[PDB]
Amino acid sequence: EIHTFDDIPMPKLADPLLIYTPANEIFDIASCSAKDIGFAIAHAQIPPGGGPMPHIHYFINEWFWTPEGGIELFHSTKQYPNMDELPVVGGAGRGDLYSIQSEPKQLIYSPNHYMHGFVNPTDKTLPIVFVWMRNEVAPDFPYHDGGMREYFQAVGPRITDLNNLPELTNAQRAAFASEAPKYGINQSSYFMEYVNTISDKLPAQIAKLKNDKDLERMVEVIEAFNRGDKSVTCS
Amino acid sequence: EIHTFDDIPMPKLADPLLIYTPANEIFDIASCSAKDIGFAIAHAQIPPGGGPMPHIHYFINEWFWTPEGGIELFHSTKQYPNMDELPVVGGAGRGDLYSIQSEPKQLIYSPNHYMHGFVNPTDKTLPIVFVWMRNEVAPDFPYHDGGMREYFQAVGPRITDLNNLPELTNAQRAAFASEAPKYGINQSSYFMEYVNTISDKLPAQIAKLKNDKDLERMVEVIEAFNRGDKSVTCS
Ligand SMILES: [Cl-]
Ligand SMILES: [Cl-]
Ligand SMILES: [Cu+2]
Ligand SMILES: [Cu+2]
Ligand SMILES: [Cu+2]
Ligand SMILES: [Cu+2]
Repeated sequence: EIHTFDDIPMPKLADPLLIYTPANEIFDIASCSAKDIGFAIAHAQIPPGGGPMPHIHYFINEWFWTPEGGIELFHSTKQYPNMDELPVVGGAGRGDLYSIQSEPKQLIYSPNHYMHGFVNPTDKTLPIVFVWMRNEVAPDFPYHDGGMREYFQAVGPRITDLNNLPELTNAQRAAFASEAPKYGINQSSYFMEYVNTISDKLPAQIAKLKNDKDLERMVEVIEAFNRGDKSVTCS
Repeated sequence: EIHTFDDIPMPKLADPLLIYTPANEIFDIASCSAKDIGFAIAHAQIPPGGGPMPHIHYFINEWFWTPEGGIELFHSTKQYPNMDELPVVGGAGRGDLYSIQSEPKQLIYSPNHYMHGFVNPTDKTLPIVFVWMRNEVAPDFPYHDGGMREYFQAVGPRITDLNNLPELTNAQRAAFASEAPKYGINQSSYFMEYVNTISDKLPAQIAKLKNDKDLERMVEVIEAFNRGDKSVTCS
């Protein structure tokens, strides 16, 4: 059974940060913080075939929200609490992944240390929204968001015109993987690097992952920011 | 149980055709024909992470020979006899793949219509040898080999210096997928395009695939060519 969510609004910044990530994702991204919480959020468009290779977070917890479904996510049952141990053939070993064919407005919650990724397997561009919440061990980044917006900003070209995207380069793709550990991500550079099997039978243990409480709080922050409330910041 | 083979020699051409394929493979490639048979052969080096996305052949039967193992192959049980039907989410449906952790000198045989691919999942460059034999429905290509050398030559940059490789480009990667049908290949442009599941339990039906008779014949052709025999041609 799926977990759903009705609305995750976007912080409306004066000059929107639009980034074409080296995973082939069109991001409208921002960071927000409040006294109690810090996070990055992106409303994204995923072209056919787009999406990041399997990766693991150490500084954030992630939410995926798929307003139109279509997106296929991949998720482990196994957790990788040690950033020093890559799940690779020569070391800690590659992991098993389970796929999720997302449904309209499905909300998927993925705590730090789980391996995940996703792809647009369809022939049309699909929307997706991410929230990356700063966890309790994350270092303080300039935007106090746990590091994710700084990551994308550092590795992906900035977009001017959505109808004339930057050409992603080899260096950008390599940097997307190699710069990732400084932002608390172990990011694979090809699909099967960290991967042993992909299975379509979803374990209940993954399906049940949920953190609505933190998400509703961050929505409050976003909506307050959009109302002009000065006790929160988004930029 | 694995099928092994001791030696697949390379046709020694005056000026070797070295191609850096857009799948990140370093090819030393040639075509050979004789009265009875026609084929392309490549001795290749696969950098970490290199290898083609899942694809299906219509003009050739393929052999993979892994002198040092390490290479991980992916192979279906299902066959796709209709080139007009792509195994995609909007159409004929994505297929199940089974992985093979190759062993030194293992020989894997893959008849037309099967879906396959492979990757170097290790942190070192690994050798691999391919033979693509012209089947009975293949159109006549300029080298009478069933189309594969013409394909790689058309879509991949030619190498000058193995220590200073060409930079693969976006257009080359796109062309590797989009030009493929003219060479009798349905080639996916990302790993999960044609793929539903990847499983590590190999069905006996795939393991048993074998065509040593045709391979030994093509080795004869190669060895004759290298002895200067004029009744066969390699170039
Ligand atoms: Cl492994
Ligand atoms: Cl499907
Ligand atoms: Cu629920
Ligand atoms: Cu993530
Ligand atoms: Cu055998
Ligand atoms: Cu092939």
